[PDB]
Amino acid sequence: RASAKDYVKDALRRAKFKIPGRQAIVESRNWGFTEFTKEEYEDLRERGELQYDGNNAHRISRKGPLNL
Amino acid sequence: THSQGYRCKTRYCFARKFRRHGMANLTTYNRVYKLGQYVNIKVNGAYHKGMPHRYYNGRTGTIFNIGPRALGVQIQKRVRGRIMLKRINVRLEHVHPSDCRKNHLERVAANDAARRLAGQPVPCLKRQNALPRAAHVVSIASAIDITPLKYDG
Amino acid sequence: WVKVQKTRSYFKRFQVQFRRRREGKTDYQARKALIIQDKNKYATPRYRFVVRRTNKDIICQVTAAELTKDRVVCAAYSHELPRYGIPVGLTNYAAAYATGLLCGRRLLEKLSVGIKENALAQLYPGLDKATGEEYHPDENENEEVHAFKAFLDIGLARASTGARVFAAMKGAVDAGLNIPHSMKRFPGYSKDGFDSSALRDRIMGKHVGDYMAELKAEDEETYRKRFSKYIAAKVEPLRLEAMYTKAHAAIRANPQAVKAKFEIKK
Amino acid sequence: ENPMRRIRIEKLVLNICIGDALTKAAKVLQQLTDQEPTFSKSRLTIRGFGIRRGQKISTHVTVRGEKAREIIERGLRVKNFELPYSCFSTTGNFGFGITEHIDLGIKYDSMGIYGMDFYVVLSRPGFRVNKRRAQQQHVGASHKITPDEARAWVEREFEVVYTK
RNA sequence: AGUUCGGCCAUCCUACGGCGGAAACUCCUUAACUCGUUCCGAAUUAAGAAGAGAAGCGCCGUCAGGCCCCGCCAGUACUGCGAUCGGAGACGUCGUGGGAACACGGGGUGCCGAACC
RNA sequence: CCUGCUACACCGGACCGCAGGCGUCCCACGGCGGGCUCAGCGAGGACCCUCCCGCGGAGCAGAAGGGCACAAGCCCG
RNA sequence: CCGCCCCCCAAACUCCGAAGGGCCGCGCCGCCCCGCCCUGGCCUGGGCGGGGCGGGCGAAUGCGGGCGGCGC
Ligand SMILES: [K+]
Ligand SMILES: [K+]
Ligand SMILES: [K+]
Ligand SMILES: [Mg+2]
Repeated sequence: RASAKDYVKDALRRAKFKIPGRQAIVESRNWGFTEFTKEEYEDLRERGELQYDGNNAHRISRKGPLNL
Repeated sequence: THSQGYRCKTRYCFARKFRRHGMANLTTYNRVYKLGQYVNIKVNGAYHKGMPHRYYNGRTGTIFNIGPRALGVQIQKRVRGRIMLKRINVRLEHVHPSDCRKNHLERVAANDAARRLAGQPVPCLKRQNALPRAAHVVSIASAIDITPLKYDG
Repeated sequence: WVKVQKTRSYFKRFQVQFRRRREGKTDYQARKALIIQDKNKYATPRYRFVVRRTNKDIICQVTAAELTKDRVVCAAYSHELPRYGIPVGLTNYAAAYATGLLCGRRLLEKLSVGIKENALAQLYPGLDKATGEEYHPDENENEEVHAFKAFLDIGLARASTGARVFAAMKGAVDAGLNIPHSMKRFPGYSKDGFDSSALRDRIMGKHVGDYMAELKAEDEETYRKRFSKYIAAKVEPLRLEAMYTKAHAAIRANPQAVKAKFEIKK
Repeated sequence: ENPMRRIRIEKLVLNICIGDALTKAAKVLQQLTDQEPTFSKSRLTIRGFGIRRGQKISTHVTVRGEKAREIIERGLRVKNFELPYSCFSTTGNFGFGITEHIDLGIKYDSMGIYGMDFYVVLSRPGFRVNKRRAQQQHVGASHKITPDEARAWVEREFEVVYTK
């Protein structure tokens, strides 16, 4: 969340010194461990078309038996 | 290798194709074969009698004998500096009629046909390996303008 | 809760059987051993005697397998037998014998249209006055024109002793076709001699006429239920051998087929 | 309403599972149906159960006809025309079983007492399409017997009252 | 439109709802004879015509599962030939040829041949 | 001597390379014909029996790989 | 127990599948007849030959080819 955003790159720095070779620390455009970008994810939630699992988010079904 | 039995190294080539198990269809026995014909050898792994060795899978030969149940096929085989003419006896499930001369019979029929028609001058009937293109005009009224793009990472 | 057997993985790997095996209309093991032929006989036709029964009708056909279909050379259906004088009882033992006789005579007359010398209907004219004895046309052994040869394809029927499939084969032999067979699976055989009188009884429909005779004796109320169509054509149970004997003679004379022009509806 | 839709009694199977009692048991089924009964052999060995393998364990006979219906109105008369509501399978069949076999009729017990399963199968006209050798196909889903259809039929034919 | 015999063996299969039958196929009725069931006419063998469109079968349907075609994925992954290109290496680059798959989105859902009604 | 892999999609290809097997067993556990369908899930039934669906998830002497459903498996003559 | 998502894998896993390799073909054909003898119901086929006819040289590039004996 936002309350930890400051200190994650400090902990990733710690881990880098335990691993052989050269490593790179980066910040992603995705929303969490999901597959949409923040702007993409925001809008999909904005209109409704996005599914929810437990901690992962999917799209509208649009396939198979209509309801029953 | 260290072990070299008759069907060694056959785990994939003698296996059946996906959703193509079971008995062969009956065209395997209603085809007519003749002396001098060209055939392909393809081993069907469900028929174990008269089944040729793995070396002969995917070769093309010529019929020399027509027997009651099996055909005799001649295969040219390279051995260490010379070619050998080998003769084998193979049952019908492992032979298919070959089209290696199909293209040549179509052309021989087409040249005598186009000669009969004469177009009063006889056309050129030699095959032609693709030539360089001739001169022509093309419009550039609507032309698109592209350029390299910037790196995105 | 309960595992599901037909997942989408089950369908992906499923191989269907040949269409005529799914419909339960062909056995391909037996069909391979009928049409097979030595390869130094390159394209010579080979024939099958096909006998199929339904409810209400018995079919015979002569057929040759080709690459992409098979040709029917001749066929006779037992619903034609009303024209030769057999009104009721089609699909019984006698009606199967007569239909095979019709198909055999019709084929030989078809292959001897125009031929003057030693035509296939004069040579091998078959038999007369059915006896129910063993007979083999390929014993005559004309040196120069052999008998027509065919094989009995019975399909999915059981090959029991006294089935109607074998009766239809027997009438094809008695009209001059070389069909290889033994007398086993006929009525009147005991592994120590084959007695032909018992075979003439089914051929002449004698078991049918004795059933009506007794059935009328005790339960005449059922005799109306059991045999209503027999009693409306006014054929009484004592004249079947009268009625079958005339029918055979009227078959050999005119085997030729008269096409019933027909009109359909969707 | 439709004929060719009526339910009938397809068959009734009497099964006796337990040295020469099976011989005594077979005679009992023999003198209750007028049919030679059969004998089953043992699939495994269970030293806990006391049966070796490949050995005469049970006996049973199948009954088909108006005979089957009569024996299945004396078996219920034992149970006082009472049947569990949950005794009807997902496929239109119901069963039950007695403990003393002389409760259909008094017989000099010589041959000893036994206890049987009465398992009944029903069907409609048409079920032949799934048993014949040639052109064999599954019966349609609507033409099959739901368990609610099976209860309404036996209570009409018999007088069972379904203790719940 | 239908039945018997076939070719290729799912665009033809599986599941669930429907709609049809003049003819045809089917279900169906029977245990004298034929032959048959580790027991059972269930099957099968024989003999039949009172009843049926309830099934099978033919047809129609379903943001149906499968199967089949096309586009995208993507000149990306990988790779043949050539390099006194870079790098400690692991690996990558350039020149000249060849070129996927998964996923994703749209479409489709047996035809051909002999004989008979 | 044999199977799979090493082995780089024709064939061929090394090691005291990797995981293993063979010197037997069967007059039926063999030949042929006919019939039949297996493993099992689900749901029933006195203290094995029945139906339904079932691409083989069983079996086929013993290694491993391949093959097979009106059969190459099981039962009978 | 069951259903939907999901991180990460295989020299002795593969429903898909390259680059790359491998084997065969690229000149004599048509059309009618006639002769000889295992195969077919036949007036069927199949094989080996003869005649009469119409034709005709049907990718590129380079270039003469094949067989044996004796021996290190
Ligand atoms: K580090
Ligand atoms: K070699
Ligand atoms: K129907
Ligand atoms: Mg057979």
